[PDB]
Amino acid sequence: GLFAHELFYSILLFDLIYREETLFNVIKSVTRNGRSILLTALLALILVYLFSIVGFLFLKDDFILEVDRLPDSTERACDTLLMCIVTVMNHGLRNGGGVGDILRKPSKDESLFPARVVYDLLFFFIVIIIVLNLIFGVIIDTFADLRSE
Amino acid sequence: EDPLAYYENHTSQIEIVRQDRSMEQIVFPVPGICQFLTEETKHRLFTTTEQDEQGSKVSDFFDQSSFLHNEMEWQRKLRSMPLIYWFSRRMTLWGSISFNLAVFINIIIAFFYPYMSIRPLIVALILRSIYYLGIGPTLNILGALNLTNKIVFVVSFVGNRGTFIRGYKAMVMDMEFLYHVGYILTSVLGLFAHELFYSILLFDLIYREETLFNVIKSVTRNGRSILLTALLALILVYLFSIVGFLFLKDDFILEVDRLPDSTERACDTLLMCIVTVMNHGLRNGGGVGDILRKPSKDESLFPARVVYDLLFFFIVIIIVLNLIFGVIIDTFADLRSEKQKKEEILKTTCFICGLERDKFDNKTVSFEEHIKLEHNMWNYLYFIVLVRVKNKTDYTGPESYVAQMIKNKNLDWFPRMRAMSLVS
Ligand SMILES: Nc1ncnc2c1ncn2[C@@H]1O[C@H](COP(=O)(O)OP(=O)(O)OP(=O)(O)O)[C@@H](O)[C@H]1O
Ligand SMILES: [Ca+2]
Ligand SMILES: [Zn+2]
Repeated sequence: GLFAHELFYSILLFDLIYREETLFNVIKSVTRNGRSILLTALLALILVYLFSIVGFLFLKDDFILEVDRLPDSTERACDTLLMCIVTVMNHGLRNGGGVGDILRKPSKDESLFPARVVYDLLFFFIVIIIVLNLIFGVIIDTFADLRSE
Repeated sequence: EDPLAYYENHTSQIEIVRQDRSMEQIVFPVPGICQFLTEETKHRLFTTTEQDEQGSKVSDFFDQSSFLHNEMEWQRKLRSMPLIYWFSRRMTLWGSISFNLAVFINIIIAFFYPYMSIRPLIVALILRSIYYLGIGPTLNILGALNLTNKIVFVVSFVGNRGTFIRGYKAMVMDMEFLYHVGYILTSVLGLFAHELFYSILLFDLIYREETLFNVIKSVTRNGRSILLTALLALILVYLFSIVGFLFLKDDFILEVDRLPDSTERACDTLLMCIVTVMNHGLRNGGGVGDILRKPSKDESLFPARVVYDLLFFFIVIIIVLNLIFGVIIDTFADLRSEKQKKEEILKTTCFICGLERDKFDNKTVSFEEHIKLEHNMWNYLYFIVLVRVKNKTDYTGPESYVAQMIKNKNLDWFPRMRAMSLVS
């Protein structure tokens, strides 16, 4: 911080955890069973991979994402499986509804409307409602375990 | 080398309560067949046996005695047969290569499709194979190796677990064997029909990692409650859709993009209104109000729309949906409590007699000595095996008594809540 660059002093703010015991105890809830949280994240990634495979196989066209170009306003985000997986992981997990939020809005007359509805609901229930909340459940359980000990 | 050492190693003792309710100690030689019992089986039995209503594990131990004896015989035969023994001993290894091969295949498929520790070395070899032969050929070789390794793994599994000993019907009944054959079928499909079929193989992580299985147990233990809560949410959505159709049809306008007007009515029919509500209100943080048309203050139905939106948000989004997460947290707490109680019982109670550690305080014989020598479950199992093997004519007094109790299905010969050392 003194010599290379002034902004390097930002890392020093982490000393609050060392100084305060309460904050360290709070973080211990996350760290005690961090392996379980990481494995839950891996399971979420596997489910995202399977959902992306299904979408690429059957729902490729629906993956149209808007883009703002620095100096067309839409792009295809499921032309390749890697791109489709990246799109799902980045957007569906960060969106409350799920992947259906970014996915194109389907019309009723379209024959694939029931399939899209099932896809969106299954993603929302399996990943957003169940898997993503398992990490918070693990943290809550760790809190109680630490308190009891 | 040392006769005394050999005899002490091969000699065991147990304690039995006679008909007159007096305790006696029986010193017997270990049966030869007993040596073939596996540490994995011993640990599984010790950590899985469950207490009965009276709180005794003796019943389950006695029930599994016969299966343990059959496993011992099968293990002796497997040891006699060399090559299959070599394959069985390395069961963990085969699973390791299988999991690594599946992970690598899936990574390559994800990173290239559509197309046309030694782990770093394997990665470098795979990279060179991709560079020289090509992505498709590399995937073919990887899949062939995966299938061969899985065949070897299933062979080792049947050799080690000895599921076939119980019977063909039992083998088919076993869920793990069915999972393994499903893995073989999925590998075959991935190799021969379509490359993307390898994706299902990534589910092996749950089987491999105990922690992830325990985490998923929080969702599976009380899944019926979660499904019933979902049904309640569906019923509430149905009622809300009824109300909207009757009083608020016009507000149900959903924007759409037409593949090569921009707004289409969504509540013309009650089925469509139900579908719209279930699909959007439940997946929207605000609820059905967000999708519904924005009302002006001057409009007459403004208070009705406000009440509708707020009621939906509070009843469904804030209460009904959160009940599933509450159930999951509840199951987590229940599982932790059960595990803690089981661990405490196992650590601080004797398997056979059930006496607690505190009872042995300030005594000549320690609790560790009691569990190791005086009351050893494996010693009782060895005595049972001795009774079964030995001929009736050669039975001694205690052996005849225990054999008669076994025949009559009476477990009283086991010492319950009594220890000779504590008495004297
Ligand atoms: N009745 C019991 N209650 C509690 N723990 C028991 C009981 N019987 C055995 N154990 C424990 O189960 C494990 C099996 O003990 P075992 O006699 O096989 O010892 P070992 O160290 O594997 O054998 P060795 O040292 O003789 O080669 C040990 O942890 C023993 O303490
Ligand atoms: Ca005789
Ligand atoms: Zn005991």
